[PDB]
Amino acid sequence: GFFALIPKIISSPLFKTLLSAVGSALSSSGGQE
Repeated sequence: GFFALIPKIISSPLFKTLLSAVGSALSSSGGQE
């Protein structure tokens, strides 16, 4: 952390990974295609 949004400011250098993770957990997993 840092002050308040530091964990969100890295949305690009951090969330897109959780998103790539979800894109694989929702597009790959969940759907199972």
